[PDB]
Amino acid sequence: VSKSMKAGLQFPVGRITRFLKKGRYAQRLGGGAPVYMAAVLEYLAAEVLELAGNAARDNKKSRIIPRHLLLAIRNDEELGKLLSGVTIAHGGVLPNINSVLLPK
Amino acid sequence: VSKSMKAGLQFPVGRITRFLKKGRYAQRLGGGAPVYMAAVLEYLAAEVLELAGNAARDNKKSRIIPRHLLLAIRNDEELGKLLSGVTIAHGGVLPNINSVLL
Amino acid sequence: SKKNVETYKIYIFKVLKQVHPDIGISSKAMGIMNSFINDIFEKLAGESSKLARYNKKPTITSREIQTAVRLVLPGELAKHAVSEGTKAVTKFTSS
Amino acid sequence: SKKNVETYKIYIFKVLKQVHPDIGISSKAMGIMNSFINDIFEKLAGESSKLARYNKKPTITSREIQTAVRLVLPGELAKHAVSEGTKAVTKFTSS
Amino acid sequence: EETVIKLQNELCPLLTGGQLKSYQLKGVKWLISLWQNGLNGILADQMGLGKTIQTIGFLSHLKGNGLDGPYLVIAPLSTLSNWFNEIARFTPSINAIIYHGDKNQRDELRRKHMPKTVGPKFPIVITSYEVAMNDAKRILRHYPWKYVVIDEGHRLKNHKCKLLRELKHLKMDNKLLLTGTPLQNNLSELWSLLNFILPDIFTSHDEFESWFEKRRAQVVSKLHGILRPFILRRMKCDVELSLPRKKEIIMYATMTDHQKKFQEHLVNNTLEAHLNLVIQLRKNCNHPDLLQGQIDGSYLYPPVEEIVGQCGKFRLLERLLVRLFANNHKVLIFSQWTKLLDIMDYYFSEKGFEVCRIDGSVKLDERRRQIKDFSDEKSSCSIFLLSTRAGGLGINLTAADTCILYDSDWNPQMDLQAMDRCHRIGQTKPVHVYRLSTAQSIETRVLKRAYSKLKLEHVVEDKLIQTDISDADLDRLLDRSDLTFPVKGPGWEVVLPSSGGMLSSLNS
Amino acid sequence: PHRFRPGTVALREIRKYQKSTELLIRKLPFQRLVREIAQDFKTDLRFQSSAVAALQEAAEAYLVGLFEDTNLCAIHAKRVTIMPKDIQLARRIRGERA
Amino acid sequence: PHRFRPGTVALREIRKYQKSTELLIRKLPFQRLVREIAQDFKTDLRFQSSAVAALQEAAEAYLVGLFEDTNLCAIHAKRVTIMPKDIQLARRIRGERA
Amino acid sequence: GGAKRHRKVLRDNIQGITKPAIRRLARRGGVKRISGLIYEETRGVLKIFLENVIRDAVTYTEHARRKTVTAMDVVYALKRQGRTLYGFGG
Amino acid sequence: RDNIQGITKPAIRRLARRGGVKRISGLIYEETRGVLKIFLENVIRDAVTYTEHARRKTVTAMDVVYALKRQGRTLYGFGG
DNA sequence: ATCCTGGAGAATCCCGGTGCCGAGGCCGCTCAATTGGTCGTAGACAGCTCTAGCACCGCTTAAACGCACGTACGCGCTGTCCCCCGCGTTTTAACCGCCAAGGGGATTACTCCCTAGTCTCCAGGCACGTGTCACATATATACATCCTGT
DNA sequence: ACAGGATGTATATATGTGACACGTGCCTGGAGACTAGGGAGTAATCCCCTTGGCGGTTAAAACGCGGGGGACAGCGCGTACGTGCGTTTAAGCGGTGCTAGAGCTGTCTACGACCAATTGAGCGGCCTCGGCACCGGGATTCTCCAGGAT
Ligand SMILES: Nc1ncnc2c1ncn2[C@@H]1O[C@H](COP(=O)(O)OP(=O)(O)O)[C@@H](O)[C@H]1O
Ligand code: BEF
Repeated sequence: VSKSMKAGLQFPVGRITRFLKKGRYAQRLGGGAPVYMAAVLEYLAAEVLELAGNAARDNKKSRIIPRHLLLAIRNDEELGKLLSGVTIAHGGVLPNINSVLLPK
Repeated sequence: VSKSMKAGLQFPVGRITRFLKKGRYAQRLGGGAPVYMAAVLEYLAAEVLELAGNAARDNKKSRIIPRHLLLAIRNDEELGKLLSGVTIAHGGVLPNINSVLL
Repeated sequence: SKKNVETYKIYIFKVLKQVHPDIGISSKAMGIMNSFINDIFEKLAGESSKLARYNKKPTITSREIQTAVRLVLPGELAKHAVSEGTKAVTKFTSS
Repeated sequence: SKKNVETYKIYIFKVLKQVHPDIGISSKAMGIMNSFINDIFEKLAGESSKLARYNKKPTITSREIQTAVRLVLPGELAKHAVSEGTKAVTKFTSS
Repeated sequence: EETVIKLQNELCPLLTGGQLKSYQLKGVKWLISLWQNGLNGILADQMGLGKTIQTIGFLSHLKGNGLDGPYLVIAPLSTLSNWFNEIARFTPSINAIIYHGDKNQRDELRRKHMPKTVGPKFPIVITSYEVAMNDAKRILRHYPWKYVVIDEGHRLKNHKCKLLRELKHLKMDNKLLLTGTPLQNNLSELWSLLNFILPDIFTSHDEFESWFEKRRAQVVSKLHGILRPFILRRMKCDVELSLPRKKEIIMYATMTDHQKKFQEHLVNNTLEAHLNLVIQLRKNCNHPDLLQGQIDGSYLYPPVEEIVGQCGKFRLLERLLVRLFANNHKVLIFSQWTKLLDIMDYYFSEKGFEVCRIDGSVKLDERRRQIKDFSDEKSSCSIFLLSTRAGGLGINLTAADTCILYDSDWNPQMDLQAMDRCHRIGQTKPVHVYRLSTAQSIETRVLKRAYSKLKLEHVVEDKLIQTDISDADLDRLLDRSDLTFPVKGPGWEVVLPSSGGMLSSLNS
Repeated sequence: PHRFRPGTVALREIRKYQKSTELLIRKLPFQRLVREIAQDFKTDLRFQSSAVAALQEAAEAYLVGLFEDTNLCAIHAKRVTIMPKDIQLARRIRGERA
Repeated sequence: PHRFRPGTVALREIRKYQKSTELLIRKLPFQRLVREIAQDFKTDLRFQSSAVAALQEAAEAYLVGLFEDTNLCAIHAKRVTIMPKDIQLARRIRGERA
Repeated sequence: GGAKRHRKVLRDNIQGITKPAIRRLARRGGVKRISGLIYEETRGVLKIFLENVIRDAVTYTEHARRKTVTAMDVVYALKRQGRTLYGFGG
Repeated sequence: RDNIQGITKPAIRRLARRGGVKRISGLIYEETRGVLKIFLENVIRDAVTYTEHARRKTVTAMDVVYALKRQGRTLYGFGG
């Protein structure tokens, strides 16, 4: 009898509803707005976690570390555009060297 | 008496109060918040208009034009920092050429 | 006695186990994911509020959230998020 | 029948005549000044709302507006605006 | 006859080499009386009647007695050349200069021919609309104007037009609005003409609106009587019997299956998938082959056989052309858009038929040269392409014997002035008007709108139309012995020049 | 005749276009480009003249800023003439990815 | 002995510091600088250790980005060594006025 | 009587930004000498910027269920991308 | 006083190596110190304003996160 | 090889008349600002606390600092030759002028169904204690990589 | 060009250990049901505003040519940067002790939303005249020139 189970979404619908009501972004909240929000957030989290898991499996690490998150974010172009200005703590930078700097 | 005259401000206090209440930025609005807002807006407008009038008198023009506004904004470092990304329509850029170019 | 902060750690772990059963996540990565999700939620809520105030509409419906998603998320991310949100809204309003 | 948009044109003209009696202003410059004032007002209101939501305070007082002014306006502009706002609030609460 | 001649001599002394007709004499006498009483009038006649002749006689008379003042002629570009030709032919010892060309050319012509002060040899300037509009504030404001004329005064329709402002900046004492169809599309646009010709008689638009079923007849008779002393009018059929009458035949053609599937692709929005909506359906009505070619991107013209047998009434068009070639008579073709003219010119050059086209891109010298070679007897040219906006105003193509309108403008007065370009003074053979219009399309709506507009100008069977015209019906329509034949026919309808329209309910 | 050096005419043109403060791009081609780019996203979209004017003003301001940064890059490389690499470097530093 | 060229050691150092992903600035001098800058604005201000760590992380990320843009500027000028003019140009293009 | 082919296919709308226009823009910017490919790269960058702004404006219009792109939508789209326009803004 | 010199030359060298700089000039260190001082001044001013708004005497990590967000650089992991 | 001075020509600035359109002053009014009362909830404030920030002393060892070098790189001058620029010519497209049509923005009367607000309830989620397994550290070890002489 | 040695780096294995994940009490937030009202969905009008094209003209755009000034390739240098080593000094980890300050809980208390009437401020419209735009012209300045002195 839960909205998250009815909508087939893992993220909580009631918590997002209460957050939107507390933030007072609108005087009246729509019925389908929290479900849409939960779906979008779940898809984004799933994409990021899948990319981070692929990066961690490529590095032969069982647990995802912030380094894997930053690598997956910088390697991905759409997530890189969505998350350009953000900096990840203990993530470093994407390893890349210019061709002019490398001796040929 | 009006709130603007009561607070000694030329900007409308009641109109700013209505705007802040309609925008619903908060559930309740204090009494001094609209007066403070009107004072800040009046000071900013007075500064910008003074700079624009100086720029217009520099060009021997009695009317303030968008070019004068843009010159006054870009010449001042404070207003230039506040309005850095602002692009004023019908207004060119600062007249300046690099020394290497000459 | 103490405030119980509300985080998506359990839901992030569930989504991870759904997409990657064997791969785990540390505490720092979990906190980073929670911060990213909270930032995206705040950004989309603010964009939906701005859209509602622009159109003089006190209510925020799925249309406002879809527009905010199309505005914030770029390209394929926005398209897939819109598809997922529409599917979820349809499944919610049908059942 | 028609919407009467609310602009600060009369107040901008009054302030200009106060600071510069002989100098006039055109319609384009008046519209640019009105747009600038509206943008500053919207920015400061949003910053005050964010400050109120950060401190879990439903009410916005002169302190929130002063903090938003100190955050948005840089340096001497912020200092002079804070001084003017404090003087105006004192004159309002005294009379 | 002799009294008209002697009156023409005693009124207009310099007018030699030509004789004014009885109606022309009456019109020029009316204009002289209007000048005497100082009331500016709107001289109006049918397109076939000679409007330039009465005005040129009036100007020659004004040059004769009294003083000789600066005279300004504002008219379209394609008619100022004919105006200069007629002022050189019908009026010797009278100077006239064409004020048109580049800035430097116009400036040098001004500084050479006309002085700053008044002069006895001051030539009558004949300029265009755009030239005068651009040079009024710069040059024309310095020189006074005792008498100005504006040929094709329908350009003065809009009351907020910039030409009105540029003329108001200019100072002129008397005016003369020359318009073949003084009344136009909706209502009260003539008030702008009335306000320009008479500023005090019609000061505001609300007054004319207040001027405006028995009371409807009362007010239309009242406005007809009010417009009587200022506006003169004569028709081609009532005053003279020397010119053979005209016959208007709306030749309907069924929309071909290719165009049918085009139209269904338009209404379900699947044309672009196969390979506003009003302009698209109109382009589908006339040569949609060019529409699909320009949306495809091909640089080469489609096959000429495919062009003629693929879409449009082009088949009925070719039938009419071969019938007229067997008839040995020149033809005039008017089109609304230059693309239709380009397609027709391409087809005619593919077939080898001699064609001359006059559009806006054609300059004044080429326009005059083409008019001259088409008005010539040795020239084997029979097909002449024209545009309804430029080539359909003020030109006298009398050598032609019939006109065919592939398209019809929303304003019926434009199509009327275009079809009456061939039927002028001196047309010996009877003229026929074949108005092409695809059947069961929106061109029928355009024709209905044009006829509802013609209703107010006059006040001052559908299944038989649906079918395609057969060869026997074409032959029944080809004969010219009736002008010197039912009113309705299969695929064709005869327009009643008096009254009537497609929708008689709106016409009444 | 009088044939000026390529420097003085360029300086006069720079001064004239910095003091003019008007629209340098023609309105009709820019409107055509805007309509084409809009139809590329969604078809049957009408445009307001003031909206097209604002788009043109914003595009002119952005291109003027880009030319500012490109001239800075070129002067930094001890070259008077700007080159595509200067524009690429300016776009990369400004954070405007392709 | 074995004396490497200035290039291979620099490349090894670049690879090591790109793969390390840790804090390169010492914590105590950075904390001293942060406390001094804070006292410059307002006196008697205490700092949380996590706040100082976040400040250090943000400063390191910003300096790494600035060095990225400065290396881009230097390579654009056909120079391997970075120079103060490169940093000034990067700051001017990024819009970070002094 | 020249041989005819459908003629004068319009030069691309990206080519509508002509070389003198880009030259005047560079002069206003403060450029003295302009290379050859500078015009083409400027056309490309302008196309990208217009694509972004027009996409944002079209999204704003679709949110309002309107078929016409007004000036306020363009102003909001520009404000989203950082560049604020005060003149045409309401 | 000399706290700006606390950021030593090896530290700036390591930062440039992580960035990808191969050779560093001697005058780069002072310019980098100045830029870092300016950035820290801006961020610390914003954080101190945020702290004074809440009537607190201790700068919180959330205040620093908000100050960095205001400048366009959002930091993840240290928030909260 | 400069090094000052000379004159014709294209460009630029100051001054005079003007008219014209956009800025500026007036007025009936109507919808929003203001005044009087009330309330219950957000806020200012006194007090216990505990927990996290600040200061110091001792060993240490990794990191910072100063110096000798020699070698790779920033930098100034030179020859060029090829690409951008200045100008007569033309041609071609911007635009302002004009026109009918009609898709589309805004409003108002209505209603109805979506949602705010409240009492009750109980299950999902968070705080705390905990054992283990992934990852960090040390050591041996085979192997890839760089600098020099034959 | 290729063989070989010193250096750094990749690799398999043993044993911590402290951080990740799982079982549990419960409590505050999530969930079910009814209700009244204001925000939202919707049919019909219309009249301002957008679209498409023609006529033309004229300033802007475009093709072609000569040369000269700038981008670029190559070389000598000498100076600033990098690398390795003895040394030292300040970062970091450990341990304790103190207290200013963050946070929650109870109690009012002065301050802000709501609603009824209203009456004066600002937005809507037509002059209307003066600051501003375009123009012909004499005057001044900038610059291109081939000369003139040494
Ligand atoms: N009196 C006349 N004698 C001979 N031809 C005449 C006469 N009057 C008019 N025309 C002919 O009429 C034409 C000139 O008048 P027209 O062009 O019809 O005036 P508009 O075009 O303004 O209606 C010429 O062809 C001319 O030969
Ligand atoms: F007056 Be035009 F010749 F019809």
